[PDB]
Amino acid sequence: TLNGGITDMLTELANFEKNVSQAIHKYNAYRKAASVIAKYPHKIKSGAEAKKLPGVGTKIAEKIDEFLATGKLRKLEKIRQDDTSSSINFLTRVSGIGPSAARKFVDEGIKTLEDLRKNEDKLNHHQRIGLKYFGDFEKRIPREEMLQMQDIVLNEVKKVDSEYIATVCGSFRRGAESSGDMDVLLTHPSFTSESTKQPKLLHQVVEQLQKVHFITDTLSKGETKFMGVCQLPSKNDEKEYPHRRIDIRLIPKDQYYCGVLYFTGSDIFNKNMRAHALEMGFTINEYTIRPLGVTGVAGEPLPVDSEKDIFDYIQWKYREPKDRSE
DNA sequence: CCGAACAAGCATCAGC
DNA sequence: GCTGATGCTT
DNA sequence: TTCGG
Ligand SMILES: Nc1nc2c(ncn2[C@H]2C[C@H](O)[C@@H](COP(=O)(O)OP(=O)(O)[C@H](F)P(=O)(O)O)O2)c(=O)[nH]1
Ligand SMILES: [Cl-]
Ligand SMILES: [Cl-]
Ligand SMILES: [Cl-]
Ligand SMILES: [Mg+2]
Ligand code: NA
Ligand code: NA
Ligand code: NA
Repeated sequence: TLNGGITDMLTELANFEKNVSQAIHKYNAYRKAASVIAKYPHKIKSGAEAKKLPGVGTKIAEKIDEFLATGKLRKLEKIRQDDTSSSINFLTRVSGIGPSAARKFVDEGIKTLEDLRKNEDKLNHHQRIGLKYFGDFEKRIPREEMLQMQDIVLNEVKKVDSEYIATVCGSFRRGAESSGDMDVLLTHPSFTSESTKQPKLLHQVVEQLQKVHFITDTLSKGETKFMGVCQLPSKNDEKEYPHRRIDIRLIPKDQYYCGVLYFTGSDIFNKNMRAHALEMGFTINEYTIRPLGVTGVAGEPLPVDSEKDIFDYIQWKYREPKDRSE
């Protein structure tokens, strides 16, 4: 982390604009700049040097000059002093509490972890579970635990139906030594873009992982997206593992390669890649890549039989998962 | 100077 | 009930 | 907040 000081500052700024200002474009601006600086292979010596990077403009450049001279940013130090900003920012760290609910809670004087705990009746289901495991969800997952969780998920999915295919994606598939959560892509041959032959395809998997006490809680759940909580089982007299966020996405089997591209990320990589696709004349989502007309209407899906087909279409060299950690 | 800035599933609410 | 917009999250 | 045209 050559420029860890600068990238923390920018991330803290991005969080401020998102949670407090509700200014999504400033937030994306700071996050993109933090990501382009994180991969820049030199120790930045001036904001002018940084401004050579795309995504670093005038305003971020002078902020980087301030930080390099003084080690601090006055704007951030003030935001830290402000109670309402500190409280809104804190509350948004509970899963299911966003900037709107956080500001509304603060209006009602709900302002701290203890405030939340004494007001659970005021939370929806998701927020209640986010508060429940608030400490656990901020711990990272060593890759060695991701490997145990993977082995549980793939083996339980195998017992439901041998034709399911479960792929762990996210930072794990990018080779990260620790992950914030576990992301599981699910396919089954009965579910394609053309037909859904079996019902409750995701349900059955959720139910099987609940019954072996791997999945502990549910945050949200539909026919194709499960968001919930899991916990590794511990040995006799060992202390429990933390609970962990798990996301499961059932994708049409014929659309796996778009699905695994989407779910491997990163989120910023996805944004950068889908943006460039537009410039090249395509739109990419988790299902398809399609040409755009002159009007701006998506045409029919183009054929895809590997991740790299998608890169080819928009004329990018293939980048292995490991190199998509923007 | 001005428009664009990735794409979408689920929970929840308002309005009919 | 349904539709559509918003919040929140991936 | 930054970029491209
Ligand atoms: N197009 C688009 N895709 C998004 C977005 N947010 C998450 N994704 C994608 C890609 C992720 O890696 C993936 C999982 O979402 P994630 O929040 O688990 O991200 P991640 O890459 O796994 C993190 F590094 P970690 O989980 O380890 O803290 O889903 C988004 O805003 N737009
Ligand atoms: Cl904005
Ligand atoms: Cl600072
Ligand atoms: Cl599509
Ligand atoms: Mg993840
Ligand atoms: Na720049
Ligand atoms: Na939150
Ligand atoms: Na996730």
